[PDB]
Amino acid sequence: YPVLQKILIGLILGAIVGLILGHYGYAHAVHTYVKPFGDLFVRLLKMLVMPIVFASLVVGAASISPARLGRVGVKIVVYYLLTSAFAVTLGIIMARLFNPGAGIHLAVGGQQFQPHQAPPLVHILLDIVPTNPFGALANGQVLPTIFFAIILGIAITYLMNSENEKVRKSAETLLDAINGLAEAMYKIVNGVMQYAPIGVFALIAYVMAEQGVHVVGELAKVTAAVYVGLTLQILLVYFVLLKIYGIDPISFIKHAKDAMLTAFVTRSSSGTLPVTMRVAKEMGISEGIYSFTLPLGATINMDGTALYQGVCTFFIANALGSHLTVGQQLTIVLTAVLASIGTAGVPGAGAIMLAMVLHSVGLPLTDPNVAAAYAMILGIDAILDMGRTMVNVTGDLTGTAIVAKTE
Amino acid sequence: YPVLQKILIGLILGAIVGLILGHYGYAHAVHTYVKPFGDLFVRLLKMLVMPIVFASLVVGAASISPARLGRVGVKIVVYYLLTSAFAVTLGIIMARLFNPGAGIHLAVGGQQFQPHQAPPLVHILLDIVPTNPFGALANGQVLPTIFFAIILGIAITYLMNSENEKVRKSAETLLDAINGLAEAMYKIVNGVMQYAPIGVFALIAYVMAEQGVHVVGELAKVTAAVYVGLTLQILLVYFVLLKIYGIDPISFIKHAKDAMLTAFVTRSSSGTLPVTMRVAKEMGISEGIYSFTLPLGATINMDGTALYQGVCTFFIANALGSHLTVGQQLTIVLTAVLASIGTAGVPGAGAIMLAMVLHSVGLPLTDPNVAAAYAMILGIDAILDMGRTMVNVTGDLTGTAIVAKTE
Amino acid sequence: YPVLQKILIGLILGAIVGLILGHYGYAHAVHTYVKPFGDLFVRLLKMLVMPIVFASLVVGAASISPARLGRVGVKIVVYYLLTSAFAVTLGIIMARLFNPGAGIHLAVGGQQFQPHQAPPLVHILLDIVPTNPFGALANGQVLPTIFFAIILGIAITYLMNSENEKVRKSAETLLDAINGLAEAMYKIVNGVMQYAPIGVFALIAYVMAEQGVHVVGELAKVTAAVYVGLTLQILLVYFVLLKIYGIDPISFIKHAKDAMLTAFVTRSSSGTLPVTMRVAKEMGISEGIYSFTLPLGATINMDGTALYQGVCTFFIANALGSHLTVGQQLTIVLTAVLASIGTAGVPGAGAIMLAMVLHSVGLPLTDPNVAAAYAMILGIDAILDMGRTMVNVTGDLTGTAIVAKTE
Ligand SMILES: N[C@H](C(=O)O)[C@H](OCc1ccccc1)C(=O)O
Ligand SMILES: N[C@H](C(=O)O)[C@H](OCc1ccccc1)C(=O)O
Ligand SMILES: N[C@H](C(=O)O)[C@H](OCc1ccccc1)C(=O)O
Repeated sequence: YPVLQKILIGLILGAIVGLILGHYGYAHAVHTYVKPFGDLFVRLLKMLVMPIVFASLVVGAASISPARLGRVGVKIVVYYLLTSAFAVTLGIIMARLFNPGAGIHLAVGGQQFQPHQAPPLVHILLDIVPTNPFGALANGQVLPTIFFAIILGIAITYLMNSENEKVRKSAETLLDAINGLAEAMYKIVNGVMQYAPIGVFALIAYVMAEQGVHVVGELAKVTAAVYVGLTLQILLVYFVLLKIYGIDPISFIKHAKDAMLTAFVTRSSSGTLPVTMRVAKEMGISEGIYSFTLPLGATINMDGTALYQGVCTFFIANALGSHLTVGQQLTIVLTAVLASIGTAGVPGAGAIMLAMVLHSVGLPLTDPNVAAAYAMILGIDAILDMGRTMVNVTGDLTGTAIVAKTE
Repeated sequence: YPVLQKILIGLILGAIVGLILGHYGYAHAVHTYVKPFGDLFVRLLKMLVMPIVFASLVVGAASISPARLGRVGVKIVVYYLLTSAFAVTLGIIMARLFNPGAGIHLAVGGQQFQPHQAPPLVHILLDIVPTNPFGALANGQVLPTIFFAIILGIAITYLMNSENEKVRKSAETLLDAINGLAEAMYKIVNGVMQYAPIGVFALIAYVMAEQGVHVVGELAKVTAAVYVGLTLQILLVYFVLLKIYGIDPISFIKHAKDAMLTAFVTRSSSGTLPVTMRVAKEMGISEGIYSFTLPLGATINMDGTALYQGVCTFFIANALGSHLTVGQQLTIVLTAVLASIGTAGVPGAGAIMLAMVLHSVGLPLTDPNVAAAYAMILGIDAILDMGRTMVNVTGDLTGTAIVAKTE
Repeated sequence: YPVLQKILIGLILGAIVGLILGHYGYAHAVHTYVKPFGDLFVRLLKMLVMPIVFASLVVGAASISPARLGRVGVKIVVYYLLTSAFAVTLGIIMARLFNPGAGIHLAVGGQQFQPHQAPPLVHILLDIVPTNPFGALANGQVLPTIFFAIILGIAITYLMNSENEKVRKSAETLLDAINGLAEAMYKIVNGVMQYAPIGVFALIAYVMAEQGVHVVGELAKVTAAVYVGLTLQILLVYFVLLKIYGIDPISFIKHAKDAMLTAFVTRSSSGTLPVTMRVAKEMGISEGIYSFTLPLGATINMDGTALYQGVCTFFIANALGSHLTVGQQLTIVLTAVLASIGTAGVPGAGAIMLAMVLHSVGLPLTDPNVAAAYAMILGIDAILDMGRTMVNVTGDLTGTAIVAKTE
């Protein structure tokens, strides 16, 4: 079987056969038939995310405790914050280049219930230190898991340096077992990726059926302004920073191919952690960097979302007719990067970041005009999700590759 | 101590001392006193179910991946479906041989709230793939655990055949650790089984006290119609299929003794998984079969239940006086087997399988007449439960032994 | 760094800097600035409790199954019950010595909703057997964890004495891995303790700011009675039971220093289990004993709390001016120890014990006279909490040290 080129065969063939069933009216025929097979690929990928993160990090933290992780962390965080600053500013620039929401229309009535406010920042940061590390594992919670795997990984290094060889014996057993699990999930990530072409096919067969035949109108200018923005993010920020650190862009892209396409159809950043990690091991990076930077990046580094929040804020302010302060769009840029940090763990964050970025400008989702305009964006949001998720994993790999060269 | 005949001693003694306290009115004195000792034995048994299943299946998947597990799995499923088909039809045949519900009385008022409808089949089948496999373990969920153990066990076998002997070194360590846990619970099961005769005593001391002195009247005909059906299930379908597959029935029965009797007093098919599994290993069956077919069978193969649903539907339709379609009791048979698959994981399925098999014939529990008659069955439901749970586990062992001979 | 004296340098400075901020109004400034650092420390400790308890007890159940554990447990329980009986009677004796509640004022009408009643005893005991051992781990549940670790450890020992060396091979592998984790958590308890000085400083900085400057008046007589009582507990019961058992009290206090001081600033018996456990290991005691008698003591042996319940009953009855039965304060003492067994696992028990000790005397929290007095105590409750939690862990160490010398 061709494989990995079979995904692309299923991608193009699906996107057309869904789009054809979309304009013909069979959107909810696809939902009750084709979709479950596309979900199956997502479920199987998600299955691996917890073991592969915990395992490959305890193993990963056999690596110079402070000088690595500490400086790796500091660099990857400084990378993440600056790329997200670019992402939003390019989204603003693209929404001034285009004009999404030219028509001051939009009928008013039937709208948002306003997402719950982000928890106090102190109670977000204090929460990266888990209280029951079995608990964190037992339900999602990547951030407390990252903390625990590093603190266990550093301890088990300090254990294998013990002058007692019952201590250095038992510590070696545990680490190997945990490494067993690590390697096991990477073997299943090859299995789950064999089903990908059936899953990929069935995923865009639904997105193009339910939201594709709705991409026309003023919303076409949104989808274009976002996607051109996302393309320019890839070329202007990723390729340039990749070149300026001496790692070949196309050799990077050839390796990233698997992780990119699963992120594009899964529309889950943390969901495609197993594929983005395997693609980083397959890329030659050590587990001391990638086992840490990738899951952290699937939680803080949202470049595609930060760009989408650029153009979405403008859209709504254009749908109402707000002047957007001839000078103070630097507030939309500031609280878009501050959103990612102050939302960190808190689940369903994509809706609550945009909520506080829209409130930052002065367009709360509570005023029925702002909300009716946001409602029209949500008619084509799965289309925009694909492109923005795909950039959310690119930044992860790109930052991981830069930290790999520096450290 | 005599032991394993100590169970039979406590059973006969307990059932008499329960039944004697039953007709003397001290049913709630047994609830508040004898009962907890019966609960302890169930608690301790349940305790081992999660580790023993997960452990002995990762270990269990050290066995030719496709040709075994696949064909094992296909056979056992084809077995399960056809045994469930016989069971319901034998229940129909036993309900036409007897006449449960001769009196068209039953006073109306005070009945069911109608159980929750079974989740859409695609969100039951997709649910067999877990998302957080640690979470699967964290709270019950035998089905997604089975899927993960097997997917881990296939991964850990492919890992051991690697040309790198750091990867095989770490694979072996993990497998053996997991196998430590496997053997651990099996050694515990021997202990918990030493408490069995006290637990056994205290359980039928309750069931006969609370529902025993209630088994008189038209309900005696039901209990006789179900139990003669359960006896004939073992004799006509198990002892025939066992013999026709070249394994001695009595040699099988002698080995099944422990598993049979705890299932009869626990009334939990998954609850007596460690005893049915220990009895399978002690039977000499390999972990490549029994470690997969037994926890699957405590979730799909409910022959005793499917048989009970035959006579229960007939009881309600005779209480009302419905004709039961002179020909179309095939619809009762059909939806009984399709209840087992379409319920799978979903908790409290015993009521929801019967809710839809009754709805299939045309007797909804929403109708105050149907539900008034169904309320009378529940007054002797734990009497019926013992017999049906005991046949639920037999077929799991019977199927396991048939697959062992075949594969 | 000086260390373990840098804790003391922070405690004194923090107690004065909180107290100074308190009588100057800036209590709620300290809550929103200093307090988080104090929390970080407590979160970090609580993080270890669940692995450290489970691990160092499967490993700790490498030791003569019955003769040890059985007799160990039966000693430590009889120990626990007698020390808790002393504590409450030293509470009554210190409350008759002082007179907390001279003034029969207290204005009425702003009071307690009455804490949920303690679950029936049989469902407390039956609940010490967990039903899903992974469950118990995944969420708190120190008692059922204890029961699983001990039943695992007994089984893994019997497993290691098998004439087959595939079973003995795997059991040894499992045990080392579990011990890998055991060791690892201790290595971490050294790191988490390096943060203690800052954590300690920020913790009394709070309690002295929010409840310090409220310690004046008739509540001063309370605080004094309790603390004098708790001091007289340590001198008269621990140092006397230590001496009489042949373990130098001051050498014991040199060793207990770390666990004593964190229990005082954390106010969490079970939260400082890691510091109490490493200080038992570093004391030279065996995992056979300490690994079982320490968590079981952070769940039954609240000496300092049962002392408080003595003087609190008196204060409330003094506030109302009840005679406290010229004789029947024995019923306070009796139900005070029963409270500890009869509350076991059941969370929030602290209040739910005081509830029933007060109801025992005959002053339910529901009488808005009793309740208006009880809410006055709660004003200086964190101040009393420190002193009593530190006496709650001392008894756990003291018992373990007595049982070590005996067994
Ligand atoms: N679907 C996107 C992704 O997974 O990258 C993402 O939605 C999910 C999400 C993931 C992480 C944090 C917040 C929200 C987004 O659109 O921002
Ligand atoms: N007690 C029986 C068993 O566990 O086999 C069974 O109850 C539980 C159950 C198990 C599986 C599916 C439905 C219901 C029944 O009463 O039919
Ligand atoms: N601080 C005490 C302790 O942890 O020992 C304790 O407070 C916490 C607690 C512990 C156990 C049950 C309920 C509440 C008490 O005052 O009884």
